[PDB]
Amino acid sequence: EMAITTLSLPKGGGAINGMGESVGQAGPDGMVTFSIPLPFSAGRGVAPALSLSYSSGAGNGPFGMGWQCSAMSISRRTQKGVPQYNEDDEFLSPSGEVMAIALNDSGFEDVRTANRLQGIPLPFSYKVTRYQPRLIQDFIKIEYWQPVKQTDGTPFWIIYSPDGQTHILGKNSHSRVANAENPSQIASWLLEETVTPTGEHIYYQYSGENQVNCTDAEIALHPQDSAQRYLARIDYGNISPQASLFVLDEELPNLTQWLFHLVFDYGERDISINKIPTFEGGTTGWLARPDMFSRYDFGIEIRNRRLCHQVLGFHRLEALNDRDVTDEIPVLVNRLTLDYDLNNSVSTLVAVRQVAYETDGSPITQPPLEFDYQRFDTGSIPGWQEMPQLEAFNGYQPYQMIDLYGEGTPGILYQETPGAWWYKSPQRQIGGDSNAVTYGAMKALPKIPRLEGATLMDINGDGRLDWVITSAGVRGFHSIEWTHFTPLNTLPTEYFHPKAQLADLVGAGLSDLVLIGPKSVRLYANQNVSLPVIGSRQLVAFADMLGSGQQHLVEITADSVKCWPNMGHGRFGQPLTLEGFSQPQTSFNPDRVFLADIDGSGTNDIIYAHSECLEIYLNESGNRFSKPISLLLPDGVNFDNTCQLQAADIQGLGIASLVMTVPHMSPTHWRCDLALNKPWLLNVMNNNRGAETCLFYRSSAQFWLDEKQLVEAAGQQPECHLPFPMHLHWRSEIFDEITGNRLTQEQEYAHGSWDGQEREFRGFGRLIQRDTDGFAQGTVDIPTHPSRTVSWFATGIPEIDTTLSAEFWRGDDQAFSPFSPRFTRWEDSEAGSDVAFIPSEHDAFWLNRAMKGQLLRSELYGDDGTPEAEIPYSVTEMRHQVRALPTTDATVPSAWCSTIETRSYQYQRVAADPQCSQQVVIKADRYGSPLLSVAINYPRRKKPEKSPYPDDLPETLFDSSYDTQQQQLHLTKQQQNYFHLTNDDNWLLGLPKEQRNDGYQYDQERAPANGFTLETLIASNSLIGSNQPFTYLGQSRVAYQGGVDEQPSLQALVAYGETAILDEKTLQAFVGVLDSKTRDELLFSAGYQLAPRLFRVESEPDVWVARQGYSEFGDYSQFWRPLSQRSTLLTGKTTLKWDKHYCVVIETQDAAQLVTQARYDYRFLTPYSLTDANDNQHYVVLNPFGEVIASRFWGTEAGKDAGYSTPQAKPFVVPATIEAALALSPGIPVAHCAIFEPESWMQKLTQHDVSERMADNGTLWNALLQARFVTEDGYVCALGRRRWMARHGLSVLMLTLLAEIPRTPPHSLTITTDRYDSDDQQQLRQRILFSDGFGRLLQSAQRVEAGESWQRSEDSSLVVNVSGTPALVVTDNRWAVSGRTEYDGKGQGIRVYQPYFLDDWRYLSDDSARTDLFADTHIYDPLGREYQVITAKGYRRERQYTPWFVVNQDENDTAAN
Amino acid sequence: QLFSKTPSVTVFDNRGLSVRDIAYRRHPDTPKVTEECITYHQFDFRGFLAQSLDPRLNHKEVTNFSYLTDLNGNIIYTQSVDAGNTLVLNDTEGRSVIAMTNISRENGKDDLSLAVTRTFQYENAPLPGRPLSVTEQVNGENARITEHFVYAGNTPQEKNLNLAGQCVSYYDAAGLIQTDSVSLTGKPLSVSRKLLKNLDDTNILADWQGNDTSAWNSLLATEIYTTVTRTDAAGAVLTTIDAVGNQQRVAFDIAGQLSASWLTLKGGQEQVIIKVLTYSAAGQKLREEGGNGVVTTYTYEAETQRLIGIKTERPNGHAAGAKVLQDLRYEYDPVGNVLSITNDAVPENAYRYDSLYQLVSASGREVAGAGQQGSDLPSPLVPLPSDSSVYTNYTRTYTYDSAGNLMRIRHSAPATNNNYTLNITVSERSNRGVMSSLTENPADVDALFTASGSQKCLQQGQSLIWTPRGELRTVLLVARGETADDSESYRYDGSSQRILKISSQQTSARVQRALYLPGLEWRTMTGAENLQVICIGEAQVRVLHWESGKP
Ligand SMILES: [K+]
Ligand SMILES: [K+]
Ligand SMILES: [K+]
Repeated sequence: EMAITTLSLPKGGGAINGMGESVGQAGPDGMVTFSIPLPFSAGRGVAPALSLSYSSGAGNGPFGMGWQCSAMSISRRTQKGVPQYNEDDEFLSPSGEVMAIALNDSGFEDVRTANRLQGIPLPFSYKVTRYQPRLIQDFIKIEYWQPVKQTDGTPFWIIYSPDGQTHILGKNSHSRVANAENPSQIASWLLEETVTPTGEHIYYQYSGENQVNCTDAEIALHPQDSAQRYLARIDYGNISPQASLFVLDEELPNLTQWLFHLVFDYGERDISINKIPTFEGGTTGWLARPDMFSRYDFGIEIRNRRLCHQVLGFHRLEALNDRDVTDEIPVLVNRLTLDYDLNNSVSTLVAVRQVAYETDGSPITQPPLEFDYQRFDTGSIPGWQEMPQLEAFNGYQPYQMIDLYGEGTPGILYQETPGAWWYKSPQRQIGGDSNAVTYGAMKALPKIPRLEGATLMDINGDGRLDWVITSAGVRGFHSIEWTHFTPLNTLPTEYFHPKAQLADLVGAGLSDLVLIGPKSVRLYANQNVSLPVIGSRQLVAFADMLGSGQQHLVEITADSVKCWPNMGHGRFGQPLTLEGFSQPQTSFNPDRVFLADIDGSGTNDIIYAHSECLEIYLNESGNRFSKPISLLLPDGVNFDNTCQLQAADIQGLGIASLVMTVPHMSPTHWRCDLALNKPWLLNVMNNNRGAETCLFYRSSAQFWLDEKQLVEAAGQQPECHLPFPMHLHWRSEIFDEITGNRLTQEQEYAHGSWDGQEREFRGFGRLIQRDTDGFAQGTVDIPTHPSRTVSWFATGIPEIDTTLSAEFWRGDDQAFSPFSPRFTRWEDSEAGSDVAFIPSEHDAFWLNRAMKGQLLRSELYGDDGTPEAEIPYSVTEMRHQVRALPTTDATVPSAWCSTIETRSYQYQRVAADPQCSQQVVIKADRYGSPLLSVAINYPRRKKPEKSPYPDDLPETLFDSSYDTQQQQLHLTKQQQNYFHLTNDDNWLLGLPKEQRNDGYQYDQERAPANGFTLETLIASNSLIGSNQPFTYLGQSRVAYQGGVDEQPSLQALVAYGETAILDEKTLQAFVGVLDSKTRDELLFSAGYQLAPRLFRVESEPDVWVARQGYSEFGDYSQFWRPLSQRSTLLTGKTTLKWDKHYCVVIETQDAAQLVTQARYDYRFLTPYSLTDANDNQHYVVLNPFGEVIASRFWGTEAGKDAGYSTPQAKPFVVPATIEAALALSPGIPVAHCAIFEPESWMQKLTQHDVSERMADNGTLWNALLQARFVTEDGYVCALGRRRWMARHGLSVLMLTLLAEIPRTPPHSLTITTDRYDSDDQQQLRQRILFSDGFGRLLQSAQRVEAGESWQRSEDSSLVVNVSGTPALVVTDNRWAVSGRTEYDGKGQGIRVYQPYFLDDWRYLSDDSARTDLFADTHIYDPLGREYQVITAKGYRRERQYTPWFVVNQDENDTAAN
Repeated sequence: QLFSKTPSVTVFDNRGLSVRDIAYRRHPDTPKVTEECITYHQFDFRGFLAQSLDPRLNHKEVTNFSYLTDLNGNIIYTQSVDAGNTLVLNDTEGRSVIAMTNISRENGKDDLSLAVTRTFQYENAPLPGRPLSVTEQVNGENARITEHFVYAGNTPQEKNLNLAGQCVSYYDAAGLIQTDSVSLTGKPLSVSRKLLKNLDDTNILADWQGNDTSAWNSLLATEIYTTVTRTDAAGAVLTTIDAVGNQQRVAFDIAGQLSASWLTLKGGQEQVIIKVLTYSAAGQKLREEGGNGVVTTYTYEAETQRLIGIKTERPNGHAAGAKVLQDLRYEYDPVGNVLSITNDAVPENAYRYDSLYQLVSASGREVAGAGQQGSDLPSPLVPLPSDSSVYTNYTRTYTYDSAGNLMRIRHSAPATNNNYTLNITVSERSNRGVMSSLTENPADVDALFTASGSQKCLQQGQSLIWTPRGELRTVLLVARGETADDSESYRYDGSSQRILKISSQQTSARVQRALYLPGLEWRTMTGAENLQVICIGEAQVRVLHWESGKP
């Protein structure tokens, strides 16, 4: 139903939340995601909808490790070969999907020539080519626009969004990432302009990387530095309405023609909250991050030096208020500050915070949203420990710790005879720690061939030669075989067929290759500028010294570390120097150099072994090395040339540990694990409002060892399809700092899928999740038991997917057989249809791939130790269809995946009598819109001889629970069509047109034994076929205007909606009461009218319909805004009058000439003033966050003026503190006033107090402020405090001080006046609303008259006598506390407290409340349904859910007994 | 103990619809017998409710309710065994446009001989379609326009009184309500009632024909009954001046709860009605002291907020002496049924319920020997008893059927032998029931009601006449053929609230009139007493002011 615009003042205030930030739901990819919507205005409604988002799988960028805040973009493919900027290059969709040139409807390559666009003539001609991604999600239209004449200009992209929006990417050079040496070689087109059918625009301005604030050494090292782009400013709320993109005009509109700006600061401004940011930047220039990094995916260098420190909102208030725009400076509305833990290796985003400003310039702040990460700590490096897993080895027996089979964890490779190679797979050690690794029984390597000094070999096998074998040789006068095994991925791709610099490097070929770490290989030879010579006292190797994701070339001597960037295709770039590494030329031995990523930064570090020491030089983002970490060998060990040492990820964590074997020393085998967790991963969030989430990762490799143990114990054969470690979201601990309650969410992963053919991660086939409550009470008073959800997802690999259904719960023998994937081909001449087919093997690869990540099944259990615990509450399963779509690529079909079937069983843990429903999409159009769908309700199963329900019930309930209505098979058919505007160059799909529903009811006997599928439903003998009798349920139609007839234009203006109310069957309700003429004139009088029945068959009679929702709209110059509204034609119109730039409506006039007028605060575009139909004034004051902090009203009564004094007549200053506001005296000219305290959970600390306690004259204060232990306005940050403590500790004096300092939950004070300020009887009512860290209402305190209450201590507990009895006192500071609720992790009210009196508005501790206050406890099941209530008195209410009935027992029912 | 295995159960079909309500009835006298009471609900092809049947009637193949709806589930036609058949329809704006009621059947078809058809008329375009009028037409008779609305305009005069867009004139069955003034807070500050002329004659009926208020005002009696209100900033009523000029005043505490009240009779000085009133943390009245020095203290159960104590007393130091006037103590079962009541001043009322929490036994005291309970009050015991032997204990037993119809009240007062049984005869095809003195045959019960289900005979010689809206019009107490009858008639406003009551008894004629107005009862007695009853609270405290005939 259409909404009628009603002008009202912001009627709210009280609750306190954040920016709507959230952690992502755990998925089959195993990654931790977080998301923060940008807290800035939507303007007229068309705005950038950006989120600052984190992913545990993401790399570094302009927002710190793992974060990103970017818009759509199109880049060249890099993941399957380095682009060369020729015609063999490929392009990715904004979704990251590979595109191909699309086919048209005529069956040809979709190419066109163009000189006009959106009615705008182009300066020259363009070749426009339609591209189509391999996977279709949103049916977007993608065009590549290349000038026919290459020198006429640069190419760009257009993306037509199905919502009718048009997006242009990379039209000008700021929105293009291109080769620093050749601007024509474009790697990426960034979103530059968006236009909507309303003529509303969004422009995206970028800034190019430069040399500002760079050291000379950095400049010398990276001259090719201009490629990267940074989002700089977003302009929206365009003053001029224009349907065509502004970039097509001769000149872009002046900056003054945008009402709204979003500015991105990269350090050029002062970060202090005390300095108000201006719209103008400079001249200080953006700061240079310490961890500068390059990427080389596109065969060009991209240098990254910039971090975003502030995001800023600006409005043109003069323009919006239609005041004099001359010399207007836009004013700051909201300010988002970003704190980073700056680091030479990896900088981490540790805080985001809202700050806004009062008219007096004072900062008003929100509590900071803090993050912290797993970090490498040199002080918490585990020491050496013996490695008993090698006990069987003598101490001279050589071995290699390598992942031979590709399980993500290395095993033991050795030579036993010699000549014979054997391998021991990594396995879960039994009994030990959960991640303890032992090694299984030996297994013979395949016959090792050995020829051109180095040969390939397949081991796993796979049929892929994944292994390069070489042999050491040969000196001196020694006859001799001992070989070396090297994973092919440690070598440049073009190793065996070298071109360019690689060919200049290898010559005839390398003599030998020796692993010196997990992915680093030392080179041995035969005997532009300026490659090293292989074969002095030097080391040349392949290692990622740049953290960029390629095997680069590295040279290490006693005094130098040089790295040549692998640019792809054999090409290597100019040498980079990495200072920091030095060894005396008299003792330096290349053999003692190991290259491995120790700190998980992505860079390979240096480990040099001395006789008594190992020095570890951490690679600082590929720029230099840290000062060395000294690792002392175990006492007694002197490392020499007879000893063995290797750097290997023996934990399967993507970080290298050390395995050392020293003969003539017992024990002989040793380990040093330098970390137990992968660093730089987000692991803590805290909003400083009382909510903290702690994260926990576990490697895919450990998970694989567990899975393999279970598989081997089950007689089956283990097959790993994930060859490397991935860090998976393993555990979330959601902690409520106020109640002390927690919620644990635990994830287990199985069936890991990585595709070797396309080198692509497919995801996990099975994901299990447990949810467990953890109460601070620590009793059993709330007896919840963990919930368990087992989910199965398609990996897109048949060899994996085909094994999943066997794991499904099979405890219901009557359950319908599993769904199978359906493959179709599309036949749109001219309505279209899917035709099922069996694809060829080659096609099957891609069509199967299309099912990536799709949910196949889900089962919900309660692990409560009950006998029925192994029976799920509910089961849900899905059937997917992949429509194969041909492109110009003959070998790769494009595809669209959809869920065609969904079936749900409600068992309620009773396997024999579930309910079952099934929804089926039968037909979809060419754009994925459902044409024909059906909802199915299955009959109840046949009654058994005995009840499967407890004998606790009445003995008759089982029989009496059966009702004939449970036996009728129901099928509800739903037809619908759409309007698709695809003509010319517009693209608007899925417009609501017509819909009709019909009912089908059958007897249980007609219900198929195996249930329905799509095939059953399109069958000629279908239960919903054209032959079958049916009950018309109704219909719906949308009619548009302006507009051919009632068809939509691009603006999609609805004229009215029309729904059916009566047909010939329902009209029978009038039969014995009114005759046909009277009935018809009644219906006609009541606004109903006759309209054709939709999707009409066999002369179906017209139906009585109701038309509602009539609007009249303006033209393009008024941005097509509604000008009049009315519900039906039975009533008159309400008229809308908009402001100058059509942002908000400023006046309404209804059908009785009543006029309402509004005036807006344009920093929020919400009204602050309202004149009503009786010329009365209503007024609010808004704080810099748009919250009402004062309100009043006035006008006339009986001619005389009344009641509150105007703001002009008596201004009111809202007290800055609650203590002051509570102490206000009568005679205030406001009806309400409010004080918001969202930061009260952060302890308050002053410069004065800290300096007085430390007597250091501000030293500790200044340092704590600098590190953001505390904010500038004196709030202690939780995570900043913990980080500070972890790095520097904290004086006991500060601990004492902080212990003196109280916390209080986020709260608001609302004062409500009793009378107008002219009345001396006026009272100030006081109400304080509490919120928790989750935005939930904690409690409400109302100031009441003086009297008896309990007494609250300073420590927030109840004042009790020695025995434990709470003191009862009489006070004039008494409050009535209502709605006090103790929540669990899911926001469910576990304890609802009776109201109580207290001598303070402050939050009484949960300890004291649970101990001394009366509450009803509520116990919820895994479905979040209340099933038990324990009253304060101790009686119980229970509710039992069964599929066919719900059982309710009250206090009397359960009291016995 | 009587409640073991007596849950409440809801039984579903395969489309989430509640097709059965199952209860379990167990009487404490026969705790081995458990009756499974099943209420049935049948849903149609469109998923909407079509039939509902109680446990009793279902066994006798009679349907309590039948419904016929539109394509969206909105009920158009209804068949009720209790309320008879009805037809309603709303418009596309969601507004009611027609309601046909009082329909029966017999010959198979629906009997419209006494059907009442009420229709609703609204402002036509280009007006906002506000309510215009309400028309009421009984079958075979002429249509009367029973309601009419008039709305104020945009004039400065109307805005200054805050009347723009407000229904300023409401013509109902009793006459006219005018809204004179509205507060800044949207509250009425001045309303005025005018009565239709000659409401004493029961045959005169409102009929606002046309669109001319001049012609209507001529039909109104001359007196204007104006109630004036003054509200605070939060829209709460502070002062009230009734139609005769008495003022009620209230004051609220810091939490906005009623804290004090006063009365100023016309020409008099302000006096205290409620001096101080305190509240529990849950906002329930705790201690209430009135102007008579009397104090009521409310005691609540901490776990449940249940009222377990009501103590009205003259406190220590009272001019008339300290005395507990009433001390009610309540004992509840875990579910909250009143199991017992005590009063301090030994007397005790005990209560027993079935598993459905229906009252099956009640002990108490009465002035014995009273006689068999009827419509009459007992003769008042004057003066106040000094001895309690003047009371005797009774025990009543209650007997219900499967559909909750109270069939039997067995009164047992052994000591004074005041024993009797009140029987209610229930129809076998409906819930219609009357006392056995009217009929003992279930098959004759339904004839004693209208098609709407309104009772036509109160007692043996006493008949009941009803308005088309189903409001009680006339109680014929003593019929004398032609044409002098002891009777009592009633009048209602548009909201069906009683505005006028007229009792007549033959002696020339004793006529007792009762005019109900805001905070006021104006009662005259002729055959002359002129009494104005000030009602204070909302009704708690009442003040009797005679203008004439003070006894
Ligand atoms: K590193
Ligand atoms: K019960
Ligand atoms: K006014």
